[PDB]
Amino acid sequence: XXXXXXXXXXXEEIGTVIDAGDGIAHVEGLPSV
Amino acid sequence: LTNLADELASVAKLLLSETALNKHLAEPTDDSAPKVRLLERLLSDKVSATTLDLLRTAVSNRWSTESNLIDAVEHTARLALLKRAEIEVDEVEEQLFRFGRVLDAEPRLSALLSDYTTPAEGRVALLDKALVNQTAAALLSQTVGLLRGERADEAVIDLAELAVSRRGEVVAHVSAAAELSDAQRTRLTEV
Amino acid sequence: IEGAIEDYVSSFREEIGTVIDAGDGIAHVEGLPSVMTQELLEFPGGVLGVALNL
Amino acid sequence: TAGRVVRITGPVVDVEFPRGSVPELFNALHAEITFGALAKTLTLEVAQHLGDSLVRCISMQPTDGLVRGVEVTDTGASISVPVGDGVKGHVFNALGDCLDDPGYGKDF
Amino acid sequence: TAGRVVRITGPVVDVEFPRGSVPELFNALHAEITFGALAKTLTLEVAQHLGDSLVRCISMQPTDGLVRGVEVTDTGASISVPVGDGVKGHVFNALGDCLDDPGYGKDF
Repeated sequence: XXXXXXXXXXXEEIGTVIDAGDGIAHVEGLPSV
Repeated sequence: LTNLADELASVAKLLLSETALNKHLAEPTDDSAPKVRLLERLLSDKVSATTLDLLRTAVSNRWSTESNLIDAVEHTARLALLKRAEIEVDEVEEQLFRFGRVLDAEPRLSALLSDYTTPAEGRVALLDKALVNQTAAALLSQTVGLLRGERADEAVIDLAELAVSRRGEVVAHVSAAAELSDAQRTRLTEV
Repeated sequence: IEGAIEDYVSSFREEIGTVIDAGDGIAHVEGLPSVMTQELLEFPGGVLGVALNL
Repeated sequence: TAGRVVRITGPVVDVEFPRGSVPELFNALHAEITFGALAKTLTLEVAQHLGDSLVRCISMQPTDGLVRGVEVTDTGASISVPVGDGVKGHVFNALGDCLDDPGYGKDF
Repeated sequence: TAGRVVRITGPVVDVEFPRGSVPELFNALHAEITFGALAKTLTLEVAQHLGDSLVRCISMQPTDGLVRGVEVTDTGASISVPVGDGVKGHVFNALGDCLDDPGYGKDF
């Protein structure tokens, strides 16, 4: 049941520039980098 | 007591939802009139009288850090639910302790216990389906809902510790190769 | 929720502050909604302070 | 579009803006001093962002006399100066305002 | 059992393990890196414990082209190099692989 529960629980890339300045920047999300 | 617990859960959830109110409500000041005025202006008719008084007292007092202000409501709700359950203590305590131990024994579910950016209620439904005393189940659901990137096994262990600490007894771990006799166990408790 | 924050900001009998830090002639005081850059602050001991930071 | 001052130290001034609109880099902002003896308006320039709709700015005038809660208005343009054929023959300040004959210009 | 990677910077890489699985100091670890043209096998050696089932270590190969979330496997042993009389008259790198013959000296 537990494994079955996990199996049942088991059931397109954009990022946002949080900060920028001085020629550098910080991005969030995007776990495919 | 159940209505008060529900109101406390709702107010804790809404407080956690927004960051600015926590930042502004943690300012260490002696005065309290603006804070209670803001509380009255911000949905003062959605809660009962006693819970409103308790929240007013909690906000009035000076808190060192916003983390304590956030955790105080949850602690109050948990202790209120425990007091309501008491009003069968031994059976509930044993059930909760064995349930926590047996669920922590399984490592796969513990791996799935990680909760961050997950749906707010989806994980609640999945965990309650995957896993009984009514009070224990309600407390478990409340603990699951209110966590934020923290260990669940430590959470259930701390919950059991608080539950046994409300009574006058002190928990003590005992390890032996096999279960002793009932008379021997009672003699050990006497010692 | 923005209106509540705006009203909270705009709401602000005499203002009193409390001392939180000391040592080497530097103090940290909070609780004064009405601030003023480089204002003379009267401490209860008769000494004076100048606000060089905010 | 109304801004609020949150933190000031030295000539550098922090500011916050509503989520909807935040001016870009190098945009002039206008603030005022309500003190009677040192009444003066100040022009600020955007330096960098800090998140949470926060902006860091550098003051063009001495910052003495400022107070929290002062409204901030923007122009949506960079700092502008007058240019023309008849400019030569007069003394100017940093902002471009004339000094020998105050009020001269604003038509080039 | 295996862990994951949470942070990467420079040559130093830190990894996470489940309970009761942290290895002792100076234990070799293998990591897989895949790409269209840059395919290798990263070899790492444990450096220190950061607590909370986190261990920070360094790598013996360039870290270019690595992506977070890739599993890291453990061999539970230290670095080793073959020895014997057959080592004479050959050229080896740090890892012990024979540079002259790719398959030579893998049985001592």
